Amino acid sequence: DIYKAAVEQLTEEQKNEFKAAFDIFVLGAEDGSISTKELGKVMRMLGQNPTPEELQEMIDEVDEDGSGTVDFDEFLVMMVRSMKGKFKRPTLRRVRISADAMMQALLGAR
Ligand SMILES: [Ca+2]
Repeated sequence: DIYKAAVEQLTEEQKNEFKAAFDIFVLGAEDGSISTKELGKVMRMLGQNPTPEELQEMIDEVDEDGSGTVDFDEFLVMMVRSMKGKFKRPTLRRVRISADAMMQALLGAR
């Protein structure tokens, strides 16, 4: 359930971006979920030559409810699992601390 907590942290733009990708995977599917047939076609389009066992094990790992297919909610958990600003937030903090330290040196001067 720990991966489901980070799903709610995703922005509206990230969820819409992932939905667009998911839609390409399920374009050939009648039930709106990714089966080995859809996965195999996508894998072959990307230049891969997967075996049937490879396709089944890929689906099985991200398939939480044993349906043999991947739905959008399971797809989102899979995306969050692979995403496990190092520069931006701490740098903006250090720059603010520096500007504050300069203002403190000024106002605090005798
Ligand atoms: Ca499933």
